[PDB]
Amino acid sequence: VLGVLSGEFSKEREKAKARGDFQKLREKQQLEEDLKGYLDWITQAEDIDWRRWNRFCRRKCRAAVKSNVFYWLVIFLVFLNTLTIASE
Amino acid sequence: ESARREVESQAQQQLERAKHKPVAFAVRTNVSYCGVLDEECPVQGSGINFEAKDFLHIKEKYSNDWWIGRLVKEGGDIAFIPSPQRLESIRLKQEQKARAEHVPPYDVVPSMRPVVLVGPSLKGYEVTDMMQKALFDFLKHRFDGRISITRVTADLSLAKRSVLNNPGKRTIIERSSARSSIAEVQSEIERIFELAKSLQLVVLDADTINHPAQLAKTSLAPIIVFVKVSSPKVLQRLIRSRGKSQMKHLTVQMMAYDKLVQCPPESFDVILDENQLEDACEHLAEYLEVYWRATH
Amino acid sequence: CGNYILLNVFLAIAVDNLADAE
Amino acid sequence: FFMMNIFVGFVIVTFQEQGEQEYKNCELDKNQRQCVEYALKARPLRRYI
Amino acid sequence: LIINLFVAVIMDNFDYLTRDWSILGPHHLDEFKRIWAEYDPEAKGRIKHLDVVTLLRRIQPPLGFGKLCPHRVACKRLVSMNMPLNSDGTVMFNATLFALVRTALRIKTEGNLEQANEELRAIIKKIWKRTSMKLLDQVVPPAGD
Ligand SMILES: COCC(CCO[C@H]1CC[C@@]2(C)C(=CC[C@H]3[C@@H]4C[C@@H]5O[C@]6(CC[C@@H](C)CO6)[C@@H](C)[C@@H]5[C@@]4(C)CC[C@@H]32)C1)COC
Repeated sequence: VLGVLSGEFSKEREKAKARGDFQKLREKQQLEEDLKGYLDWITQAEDIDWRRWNRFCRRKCRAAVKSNVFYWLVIFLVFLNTLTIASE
Repeated sequence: ESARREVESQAQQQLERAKHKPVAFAVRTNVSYCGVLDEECPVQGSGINFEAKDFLHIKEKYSNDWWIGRLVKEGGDIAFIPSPQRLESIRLKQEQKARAEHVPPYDVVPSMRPVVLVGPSLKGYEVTDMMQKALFDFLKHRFDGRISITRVTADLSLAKRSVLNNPGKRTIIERSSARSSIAEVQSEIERIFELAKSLQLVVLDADTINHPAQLAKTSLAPIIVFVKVSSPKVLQRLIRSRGKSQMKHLTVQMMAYDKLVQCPPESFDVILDENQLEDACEHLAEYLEVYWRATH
Repeated sequence: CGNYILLNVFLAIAVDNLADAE
Repeated sequence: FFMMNIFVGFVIVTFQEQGEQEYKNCELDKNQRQCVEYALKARPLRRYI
Repeated sequence: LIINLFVAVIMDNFDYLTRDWSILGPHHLDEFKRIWAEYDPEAKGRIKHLDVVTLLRRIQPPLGFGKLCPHRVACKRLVSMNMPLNSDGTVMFNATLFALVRTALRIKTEGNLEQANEELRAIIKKIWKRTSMKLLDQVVPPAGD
């Protein structure tokens, strides 16, 4: 087992840190995070300014869902429903 | 030698009588000199060292040979400062000790530096317009009461050359694809100066400025706020997701972004490269409050 | 030659553990 | 898998138990430091015949 | 507990088995040091320069510059490592090992007081604690100090 360990370690680090595919995956996930953040920024920018009432309600709908109390209530309801369906 | 003590006492009395008086002029100096050890001032030890690219507030005139100034830094204290004629005498002494520009330290600048936002792409396009609109709304709403917003339509990049009635370049000013008849530029400059004279922090929405280097030789010397996207790929995806109309203008936006990237960091004053809107907003607000306290 | 391969599969699991260590 | 993942967690735990004992190098190099500290203590012998 | 003992033994052997044993592992250098202790049957202590060329010509294939004995880079290995001439070309085993380290390391010829002196004086404090057994500071000055 120790010999197989050494054989695997001889390649898990060498020739792997060179191309840095782990760094590539980290860059991909960082890019996804930055994209979602900037898209949220753009949505905020377009929302900050028939249709006027709809735009006004858009701000309140976007703000309400982000509240932690709403998230706690939703997760509690989901857990209760899952227990109910698992009450069998 | 009681005359020196008498004049020192008189100067100290005048200072203490006018320590709290308003500011006469705003000064932006690009020359380095140490005045702390200068005993030539009437009140020895009360000199202020003015260095390159420093901002000062001139309060009043002691005489033609000495004036009164304060530093715009936080908790600044008013003291003596060489007068314009005294600055001329000091530079004469400096060139006497050693062996052109003749730029006075008291360069005519607004009361405090205006704030202008640049990046991450060409202004007037959808992405940059929304990104700067969000920040403008945040700045207006949070710091309402002592913050002013100013919009300028005409170009402001011409303030030193082609504005001196230079025969070579003042000819091509009407057919440069811009509303530039010099007179409106001067009117807007005077408008900026008079708005600054109110001693209320102001910002400029320069629809023409898209690069720091085109607003450097000007006498405004504004505050540059840089907001940038981490990756060009992210910017491209944002442009594609924004709509089907900016596809024709994607290349110019990318060109502007990559040109702005190459700008040295020292040219910019602050950097806002935080993905979250709140983080960048607070980062800008802290600097704004620090600057506001510095002049107050 | 079977079990070693399974152990190599376990080594692959170790590689999976490597995939779980990366 | 998951127990193995728990074991993988144990792996990380072992990586915390023994793999975090690398401390600070505090020498000129990382491998050449080992060579220097290994080749400076070596002493010649005689091997009498 | 057997898993713990396995982890202990593999960590103990990590600096032995999972090392650079591919080509130029430090344990290969240790084996060549043992060879040096064995490859010189004369064991005269002060091996002449005309005697090292006869037998010590083959120093080390991996660590050595090449198969151009006595020195592949004659200029570098006889100037940067000064030609040992303590007694008709006397060569010290410790001095030769230090020369091989210099081949592995990177310090220039005489005039390297900065890096070489830092290495040879930080011995006392922070590189290789040798406050005692100062005999090296009596055999290196012929070569390095
Ligand atoms: C200087 O080198 C160390 C350094 C720091 C990181 O340490 C790593 C070293 C190897 C080590 C300890 C690590 C992760 C998986 C570990 C393996 C999981 C497997 O679990 C077992 C246990 C028995 C079986 C039940 C399943 O297989 C072992 C065969 C296998 C194992 C214990 C062998 C050793 C491995 C961490 C850099 O290394 C990347």
